[PDB]
Amino acid sequence: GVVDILKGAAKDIAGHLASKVMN
Repeated sequence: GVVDILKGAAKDIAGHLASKVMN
């Protein structure tokens, strides 16, 4: 599943920004 973390880590950044906006 380590492969999911490498590509997911980046994609997570994009989804993270949305969080800040939601706050």
